[PDB]
This record gives sequence, structure tokens and C-alpha cells, in this order.
Amino acid sequence: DFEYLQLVLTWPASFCYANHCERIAPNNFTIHGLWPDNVKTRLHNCKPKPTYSYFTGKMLNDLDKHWMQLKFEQDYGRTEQPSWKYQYIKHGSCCQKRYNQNTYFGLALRLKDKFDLLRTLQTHRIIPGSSYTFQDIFDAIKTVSQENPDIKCAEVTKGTPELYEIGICFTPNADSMFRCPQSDTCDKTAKVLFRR
Ligand SMILES: *[C@@H]1O[C@H](CO)[C@@H](O[C@@H]2O[C@H](CO)[C@@H](O[C@@H]3O[C@H](CO[C@H]4O[C@H](CO)[C@@H](O)[C@H](O)[C@@H]4O)[C@@H](O)[C@H](O)[C@@H]3O[C@@H]3OC[C@@H](O)[C@H](O)[C@H]3O)[C@H](O)[C@H]2NC(C)=O)[C@H](O)[C@H]1NC(C)=O
Repeated sequence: DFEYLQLVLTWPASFCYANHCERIAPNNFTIHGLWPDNVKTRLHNCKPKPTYSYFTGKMLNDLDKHWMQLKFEQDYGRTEQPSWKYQYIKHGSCCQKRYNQNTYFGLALRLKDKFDLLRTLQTHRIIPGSSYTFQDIFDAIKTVSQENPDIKCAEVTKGTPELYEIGICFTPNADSMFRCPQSDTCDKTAKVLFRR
């Protein structure tokens, strides 16, 4: 049994600045993944590999919005579901005792719905278009994560760290909060850009 679940939320504006996007970047956080993990070594590609079934209807519409596959065209994304499949096989495979394909993705949607990080940041006077200290961002998120969240940065331009993703950890059963390991990817010697 793994130690915790990490909900990874992507900030679209940043993701589409550091990567090639085929979808318009939503002005809200989206799901990048839900990773069962351990503090020691990274857990991934657990056996046996779980068969992936293509989603349809409501679940499909829900995932296309909340877990938008930014790197692919909408039609291909909805039809072939490349990113959802990859994430399920690489990470979903590590929590098959408590979840199935449907409840794994359902959980991701439920956990995402628990937060409105954009609004939380705003009430802490942190909005897109400016830069802020790592600590200020961290403190704002912890007000809702309860336990330590993981603020992940990317540097599209050397020397300009920016908010790329936010991780929030939960217990394996997703009933309680858990302290996320700190990736220390943000250069705290300088402010962090919150891309508009
Ligand atoms: C940016 O993204 C965030 C997260 O997705 C958006 O916030 C969420 O927005 C949805 C849609 O407006 C909103 O859904 C509504 O939820 C309430 C109940 O919410 C409470 O209970 C949830 C379960 O216990 C819990 O997860 C929440 O955190 C709240 O405590 C329902 O009563 C409403 O009916 C509505 O639910 C939606 O109904 C339509 C259905 O198709 C859909 O699946 C279902 O979700 C969330 O509450 C809200 N979450 C938060 C934390 O506020 C945010 O709005 C986005 N930004 C903008 C500007 O759009």
C-alpha cells in the first residue's frame, strides 16, 4: 500500500507557455494527475497494467473540462483519450486495491472540485500577471490544503521561476489530508511569476 495520493493541478497559462498546446488554455487550474506515491522512491508503472476503457457521456464531458488534455486537439482528446490513458496506466495502476478506472477518475474530479485555488490565491492578494514570494503562495494554498502543499515551479526563461503546478496530498483513502514532500523546484531567492 502506498503512503499518499498527490493531486497535481496545472496552471494552464504556464503549461501552454512551456509546452505546445492544441487546446485553448482555460483560465483556471486543471488536473494534471492523481499520483499514488511514497516519500522514499517514486511509485509508477505498477503491475499488473490496468486495461483502459474509453469514457463516454457525462464522464467524458467532465474530464474534457476538468482534466483537459491541453496537448491534443479536442476531437482526438475526446476520442482517443491519450493523456487520461497514459496517466491511468502509469499512476492509476498504483492504487488498484481501493479504486477502479471509474472511481480513480471520479476521485480526481471530486478532489479537484474541493478547491478553487485561483480564488484562494486572489483572497490572499495573489493574482495572475505579477510575481510573489514562494512563502506567500505556499501560505495561501496551505489555508485549504491544511497540510503542506507542493508548489512546483518552472523556468521557461532562466532566472524567471513561475508557478507551474500545485500539488495537494491526501491519505490513500482520500478521507484526510497529508503533507506533500517538498520538490524545492522554486528558486526562493527571487519572486515567482503567476502567469496571466
Ligand atoms: C475554477 O475551478 C473550481 C474547481 O472546479 C471551480 O469551483 C467549483 O465550481 C463548481 C461549478 O460551479 C462548483 O460546483 C457546485 O458545487 C456545489 C456543492 O459544492 C460543495 O460541495 C462539494 C461536494 O461536497 C465540494 O466539492 C465543493 O467544494 C463545495 O464544498 C453543488 O451544490 C452545485 O450543484 C455545483 O455542482 C456542480 O453542479 C453541476 C454539475 O455538472 C457539476 O459536476 C457539479 O460540480 C464547486 O462547488 C466549486 N468548488 C469550489 C471549491 O468552490 C471554480 O468555480 C472555477 N472558477 C470559475 C470562475 O469558474
